Amino acid sequence: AHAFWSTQPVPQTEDETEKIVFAGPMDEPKTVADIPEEPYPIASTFEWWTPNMEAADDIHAIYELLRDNYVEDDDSMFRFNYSEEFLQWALCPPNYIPDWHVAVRRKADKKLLAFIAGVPVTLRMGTPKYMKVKAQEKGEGEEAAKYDEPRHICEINFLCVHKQLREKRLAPILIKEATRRVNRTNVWQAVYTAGVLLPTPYASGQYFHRSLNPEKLVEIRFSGIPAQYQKFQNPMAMLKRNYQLPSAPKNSGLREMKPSDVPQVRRILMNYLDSFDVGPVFSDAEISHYLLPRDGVVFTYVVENDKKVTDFFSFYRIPSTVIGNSNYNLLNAAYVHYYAATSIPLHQLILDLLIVAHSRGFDVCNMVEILDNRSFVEQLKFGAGDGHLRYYFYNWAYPKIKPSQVALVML
Ligand SMILES: CCCCCCCCCCCCCC(=O)SCCNC(=O)CCNC(=O)[C@H](O)C(C)(C)COP(=O)(O)OP(=O)(O)OC[C@H]1O[C@@H](n2cnc3c(N)ncnc32)[C@H](O)[C@@H]1OP(=O)(O)O
Ligand SMILES: CN(CCC#N)c1nc(N(C)C2CCNCC2)nc2ccsc12
Ligand SMILES: CN(CCC#N)c1nc(N(C)C2CCNCC2)nc2ccsc12
Ligand SMILES: [Mg+2]
Repeated sequence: AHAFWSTQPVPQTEDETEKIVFAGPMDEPKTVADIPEEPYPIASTFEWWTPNMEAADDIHAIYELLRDNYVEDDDSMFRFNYSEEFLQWALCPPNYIPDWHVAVRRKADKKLLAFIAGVPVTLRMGTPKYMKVKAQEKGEGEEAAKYDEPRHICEINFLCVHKQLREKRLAPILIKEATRRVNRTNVWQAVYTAGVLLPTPYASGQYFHRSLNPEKLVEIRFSGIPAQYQKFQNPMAMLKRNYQLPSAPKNSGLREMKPSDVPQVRRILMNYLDSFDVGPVFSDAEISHYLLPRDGVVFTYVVENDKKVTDFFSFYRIPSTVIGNSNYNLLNAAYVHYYAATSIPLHQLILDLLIVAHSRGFDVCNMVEILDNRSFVEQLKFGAGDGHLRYYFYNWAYPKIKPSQVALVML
């Protein structure tokens, strides 16, 4: 059933995943010295290429591959259009490894054919709370705690093969080469997400969407109008009214995050993330990189009253090409990022996220049901979509957890 995934150190079935009781590695211990020093073999008409993702022109070359060949829906209505600025932000965080950015080009004329990218992340990925309780009940606490320390691993994203090269077994070669380059730096686990079901997720959540510009969403067929709206004289007017928002934020003291806020935002974020079974650990440098505002890319606001930062939220921008429509070229989506609330309820904090995103010309707000995202769905008028995000580890046995026990946002 899976000619490639059956050869890899991942759980092979749900059932297998149902026997997993402690976090830990799948494969035998290996050293850097055991890992091939030469690149994985590839056909003579192709070559490996390491783009420099801080150099405008190489970022542009990767941006065009993804614009034309990255994820699209099944009806081919929308395709992601991650911006050049977003790609530099996502793939060059503090201490990134340039060698983990891996491309294939056609050797004759250098046509870009494929990409995959890894970045470092410091992840809490030890045995989850409900399984540590089982371990206590059995006298097995030492084995359950073995891998509690946060681990320096690889986050994989942006796997893409050109549409003309589909179904030729190029993605397995990309994945093996990326695994070799990560292993040559003495890293042995990765985390990744996909919409598709592969062997075997440790967590799965539905996507949720909150309409900000419902007339455009309906025009482009992102949205339909629920059937009940047909009992009105003016279904579209009633839909627009339903999703109307304030024109300015409601929380006293909301403002954009600035560099001086980094230590307090780090403290309140890390205290909050600690409560989830799987979640990242960020240094000051990483808080600065992932949360300070960046035009067109990431938007972050703190609540400061009386000179103290008590809450914050962030969102990022991923546009999509609207493939078929004649009225619109782009869908402008805002995605819920990290947040923390200590002074107000989360619904009250996230309402201001929707207000700011709407004021800035976003069409929809998207999120997965990770973190405490379920706690504001109904009041803030999010609805579940048809999509899911499934969370996977490479070379890590892990019990199944609920998506509300995941605190890692994946771009
Ligand atoms: C320690 C360090 C470890 C580092 C590595 C950790 C692992 C990272 C793993 C990657 C995490 C990526 C996270 C993201 O970026 S998820 C986003 C993935 N990108 C897209 O969806 C963009 C549009 N599609 C494409 O570009 C191609 O269809 C891709 C490249 C997806 C497959 O190309 P193609 O369609 O031309 O097929 P093939 O003949 O070459 O290969 C077929 C094999 O590929 C398996 N396949 C299909 N889709 C995925 C998928 N999303 N993740 C993993 N495997 C996938 C499939 O089951 C089959 O294996 P098996 O069923 O036969 O066994
Ligand atoms: C590239 N974009 C646009 C993302 C946004 N905003 C996609 N949008 C949707 N949708 C907008 C769904 C939302 C729920 N209803 C059906 C369309 N589904 C998929 C599935 C694979 S990619 C993709
Ligand atoms: C249904 N999927 C998963 C597709 C894949 N892989 C979606 N993914 C994202 N993303 C931005 C993903 C893209 C892949 N990396 C993680 C985020 N946005 C939306 C918006 C509506 S549906 C949807
Ligand atoms: Mg292929």
